[PDB]
Amino acid sequence: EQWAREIGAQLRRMADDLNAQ
Amino acid sequence: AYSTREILLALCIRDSRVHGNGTLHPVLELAARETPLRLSPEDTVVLRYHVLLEEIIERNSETFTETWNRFITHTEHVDLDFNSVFLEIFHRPSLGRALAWMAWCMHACRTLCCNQSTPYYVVDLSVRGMLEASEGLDGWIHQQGGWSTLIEDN
Ligand SMILES: [Cl-]
Ligand SMILES: [Cl-]
Ligand SMILES: [Cl-]
Ligand SMILES: [Cl-]
Ligand SMILES: [Cl-]
Ligand SMILES: [Cl-]
Ligand SMILES: [Mg+2]
Ligand SMILES: [Mg+2]
Ligand SMILES: [Mg+2]
Ligand SMILES: [Mg+2]
Ligand SMILES: [Mg+2]
Ligand SMILES: [N+]
Repeated sequence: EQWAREIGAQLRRMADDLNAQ
Repeated sequence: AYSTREILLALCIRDSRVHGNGTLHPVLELAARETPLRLSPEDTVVLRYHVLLEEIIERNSETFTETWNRFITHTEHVDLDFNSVFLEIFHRPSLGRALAWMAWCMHACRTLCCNQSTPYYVVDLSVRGMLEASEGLDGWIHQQGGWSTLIEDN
């Protein structure tokens, strides 16, 4: 539901942040 | 040649050894028995990955707390919902997304095992769910030379 989608969005974001390093 | 399931379980075991009283939750003992766990939690690859994930956790401490508490309080089927989150993250992959997911799973296991009031079944199905869902990374990791190569050379 909404909760699972918000979690997936946040973790994809934080991932792109670490890829920028 | 270690699987994602093995390295994530070893990371969760290592994390427990350095948190609280150092005792392992029975669930992690089971997962190590049923999963043919060949990787030592004290292996340098595990110790090296543990720092990366701990750094991710601390940098995003609040978001990890919020996301987990929202997850565990709204789920009616813990282990299946871990798969749903996994598939949403990896729409289809990057090293950052893999580590972000692994850190979130390690953080969840830590929170579950540190709170002595958490019911056994909640800890049980959460660990099972994160380990089974994480199997979806084996194909991609294999193409990157394995977890050891990613940390030792990338
Ligand atoms: Cl490996
Ligand atoms: Cl730590
Ligand atoms: Cl980060
Ligand atoms: Cl933290
Ligand atoms: Cl916090
Ligand atoms: Cl449940
Ligand atoms: Mg240890
Ligand atoms: Mg993807
Ligand atoms: Mg898309
Ligand atoms: Mg909890
Ligand atoms: Mg299992
Ligand atoms: N990558």
